[PDB]
Amino acid sequence: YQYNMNFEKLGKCIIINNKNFDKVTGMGVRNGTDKDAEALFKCFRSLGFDVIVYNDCSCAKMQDLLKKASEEDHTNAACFACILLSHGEENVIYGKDGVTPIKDLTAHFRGDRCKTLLEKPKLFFIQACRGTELDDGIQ
Amino acid sequence: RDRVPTYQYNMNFEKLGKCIIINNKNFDKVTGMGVRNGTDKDAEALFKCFRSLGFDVIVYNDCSCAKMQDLLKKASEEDHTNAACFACILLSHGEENVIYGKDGVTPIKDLTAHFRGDRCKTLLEKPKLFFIQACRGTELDDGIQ
Amino acid sequence: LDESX
Amino acid sequence: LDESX
Amino acid sequence: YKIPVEADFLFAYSTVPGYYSWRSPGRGSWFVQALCSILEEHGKDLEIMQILTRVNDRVARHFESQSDDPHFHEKKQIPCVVSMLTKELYFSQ
Amino acid sequence: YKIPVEADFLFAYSTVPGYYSWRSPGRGSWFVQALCSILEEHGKDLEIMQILTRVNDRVARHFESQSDDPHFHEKKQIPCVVSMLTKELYFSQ
Repeated sequence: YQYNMNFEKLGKCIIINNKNFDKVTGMGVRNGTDKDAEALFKCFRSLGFDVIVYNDCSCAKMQDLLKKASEEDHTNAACFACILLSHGEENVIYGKDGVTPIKDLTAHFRGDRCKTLLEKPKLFFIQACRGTELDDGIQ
Repeated sequence: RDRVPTYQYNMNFEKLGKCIIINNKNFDKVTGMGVRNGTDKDAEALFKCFRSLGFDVIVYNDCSCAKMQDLLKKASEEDHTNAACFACILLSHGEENVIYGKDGVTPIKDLTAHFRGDRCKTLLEKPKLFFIQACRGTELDDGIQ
Repeated sequence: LDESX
Repeated sequence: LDESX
Repeated sequence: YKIPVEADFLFAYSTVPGYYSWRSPGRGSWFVQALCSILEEHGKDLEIMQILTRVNDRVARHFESQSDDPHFHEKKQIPCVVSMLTKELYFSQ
Repeated sequence: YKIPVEADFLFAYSTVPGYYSWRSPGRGSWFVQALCSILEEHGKDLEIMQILTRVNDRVARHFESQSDDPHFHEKKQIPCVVSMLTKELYFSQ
């Protein structure tokens, strides 16, 4: 009933921290995101993840980053974790040069595309907008 | 595991709650959808199952889109003050973000919106559950290993 | 044979 | 002042 | 003092976004079968997320679609749970 | 023989579909703030669904946007957890 955590490594943790964006995208500087990144870095480190933080990535960079990670050998990892901090919209997330589908970033980890992570948990934490609706709260 | 205090929904109410079951088996020819054989088996199983849990179960059959909308809107207007939670189960055809009525299709979001905090204040701070048995697109999972 | 929803 | 993402 | 209007909602979908959901004409949908199965066995003593995780595992492992058509032969299914709950949920006590 | 290709994935979004996600320039986004405080105190002893549930509660209760624009004044937020996991997950032992 519990995932087996008896491996040498807990796993790799990729943190993508996008703060500054290309003028064309029209998105402003995500202030405070560095405080989040550092906080996330210490936490996941404590859990036991081998964390690495990439800054202001382009869509190709984010794409290549996740693709490579999926092609690495995770035979000794209990799991994998990825954290995306950035601007975003319904189903997509911003790279410093535009938008890219969140589906494309995670598909690289489907069981039929990363045998070493089969039956092992794949975690994705996303801090980004998903639309423009507001919640007014109640009572 | 361990049952920690202020981390659990308060279940101490006169009753557990209402359980709406929409069992859609037959559809109008114009939707192109076929009969969903085996759905009565699920509805029966679900009903016996949730009654056993403590819910007051109600089963509706072959509903039109307007019926499903109205039916759910009316449930959200009833008084839930003495209920611990609410539950709804939808059995039908579907496509991404949509569920079929015998009529045609309606957005899942519009069905569940009737129970937002601001629109159904007697269920506020109480868990609102929706189990959906319907297709969400046409992709096939081939598997691995 | 299994059918799809 | 809170900003949105 | 306020609460989000979208809070305390839990959606248990029989399948992930964009995919098919399988139903047996003689036994019923895989998801419903599994759900009832586990609820009968643990509904009175397991947290709602533990229950659905086990339902996730059962549909994923125990089922495999059978059809005369090669296109829809030996396919799999995985449920999808979406939670906005703010507390642990137990159906008893 | 098989296992679904979409199985064992877990998505923890900072907000529900179609909504805004808040971030404080001086303290960081609400989601990450809450996620780190919960993890820092219960990361090694709670199942991941329990953890993300408490994060949902903290974000929903402890926060309320503050802006000059009356249209963005006192707004709330609720995270969204999508789980395809098939087992309980603990980060230890």
